[PDB]
Amino acid sequence: MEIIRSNFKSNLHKVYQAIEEADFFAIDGEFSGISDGPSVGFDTPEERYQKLKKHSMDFLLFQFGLCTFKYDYTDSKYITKSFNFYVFPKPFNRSSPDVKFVCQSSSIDFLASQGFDFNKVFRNGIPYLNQEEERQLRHAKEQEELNDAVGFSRVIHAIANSGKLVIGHNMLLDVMHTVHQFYCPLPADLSEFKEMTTCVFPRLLDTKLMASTQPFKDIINNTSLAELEKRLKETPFNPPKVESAEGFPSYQLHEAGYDAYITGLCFISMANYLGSFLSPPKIHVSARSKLIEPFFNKLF
Amino acid sequence: MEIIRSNFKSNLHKVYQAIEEADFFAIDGEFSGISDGPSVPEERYQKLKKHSMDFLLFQFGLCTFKYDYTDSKYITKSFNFYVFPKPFNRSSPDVKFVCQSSSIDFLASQGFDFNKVFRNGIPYLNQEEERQLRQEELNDAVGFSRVIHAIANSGKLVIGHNMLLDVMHTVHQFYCPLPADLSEFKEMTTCVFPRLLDTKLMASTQPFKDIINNTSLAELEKRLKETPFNPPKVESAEGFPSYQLHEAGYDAYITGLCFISMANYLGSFLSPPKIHVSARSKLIEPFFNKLF
Repeated sequence: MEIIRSNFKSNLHKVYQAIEEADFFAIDGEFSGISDGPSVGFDTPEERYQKLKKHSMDFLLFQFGLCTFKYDYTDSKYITKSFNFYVFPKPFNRSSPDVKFVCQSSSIDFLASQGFDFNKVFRNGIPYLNQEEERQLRHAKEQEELNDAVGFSRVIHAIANSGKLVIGHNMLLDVMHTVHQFYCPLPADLSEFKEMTTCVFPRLLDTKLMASTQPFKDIINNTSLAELEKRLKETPFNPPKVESAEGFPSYQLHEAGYDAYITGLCFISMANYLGSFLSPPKIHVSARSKLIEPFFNKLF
Repeated sequence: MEIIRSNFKSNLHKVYQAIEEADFFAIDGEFSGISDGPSVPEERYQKLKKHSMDFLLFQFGLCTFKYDYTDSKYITKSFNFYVFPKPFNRSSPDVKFVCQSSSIDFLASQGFDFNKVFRNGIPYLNQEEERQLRQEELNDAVGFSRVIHAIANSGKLVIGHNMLLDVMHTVHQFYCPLPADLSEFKEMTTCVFPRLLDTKLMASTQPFKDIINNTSLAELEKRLKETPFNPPKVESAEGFPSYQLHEAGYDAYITGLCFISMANYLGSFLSPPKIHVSARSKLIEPFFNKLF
């Protein structure tokens, strides 16, 4: 589903429900760009975080893709619902903060070649407020515009509170943008950034990292999402039986929702392959299984 | 006319001719923002260069005015050019620009189509990139700068309203990046725009200062309809669109109409009085090349 501003309020209950029925979700986002200077080295994990927070966190995440996966046991298949949410920090009043973001020509050019509609962002973007901004901005329609101003952050709240596993692929920037924009502006120290992430994403998993770890490291040559999905269709892996839910669309031009979906199919093949190190070997391994626990909360 | 990348090369002869047959032009730009940090001393140049030049000028409105002596009326042609710095390759510079949320929101509420910029923008190259890059594929890279060069080589008067930022963005993006000294910025300005005139500055200078109370563009053109001013007789060119939502080409048009009412009012200080004053008259010389 393409979810914009005029659209957001009525589709929100479908999203909550998708989140609730799900075993896990995958996410992905498009940004207005990646780096303001260097191609981004002799840097500790904390110096890299500070270099990323300076040169990458001024760019905007303006398309959030969400794909929801639910296993049907009496059919042996996953059922998917995917969403594309277009977001823009439209200021509420002349009192609200006025965001300056950075746009990167090559990235805009890339998004355009994938058929991106910049009007869904710059005209129809869903507004949002972070934690402080919401509390700080505090008759029937007057209380409506107020609770509608938190906007897309409502969706981030539901994910965080679900507790359920959240999958991404090479998701550091995805996660930094998300917390920075919807929860709270990024702190100076990596230590406390790790504390915030835990409040927005208590269970994280990065398919690129998973694919870069044993026993996957010895089989997988390329961990790019495109090549990873291609590789996970052949032996010793098995493509999963997946189907979109009744009434929902289904799947190619790069785009958040699609990537979130492909990321999800990747995690599923990789997880199912772990079943083969059991006796007897399982063909199906849940997202809650203990085989998957050593891959959680990495992307250190 | 709405001119985008797919459409630029074929419409480029209508543009040249309109520039060549004109008496003067009016311009206006839309930017990705304006603020940076500050709000809402001679060296405003250094501030603006620090706080406003990272934003992008992505719609250039051009209005062409030709005087018809056999009718005593100006004839107009408006053009809206959407431009975007599409890199020539992953070896040439990758422009980062700043977008201002409130500015994007404002432009959205005026019906602005962002796909005209971020999908269909006309590319461009400044002085350095054009020379350093040394076939038709390359003369399409220069893109919109061809228009800027034609305006410059015409010698004719270029009008704007409160145009400092317009002219800075124009020089920056299409001629050469902004220099250190304001003096050398003026030298560059003289290459892009030999004759300049700012209707806001004109309206803030006697004898207009004693009469004009509000120099914002909408207020100015409204006051210039009533005495002692007289609205100028103006028409659109055979087969061209004509004139409402704030938008580069529209404001450029309104900017031209303001100049024309002010220029003519100056005609009233001659004996006998003239009801039409040319853009070349010495009556206007004292207002040229001033925009602070």
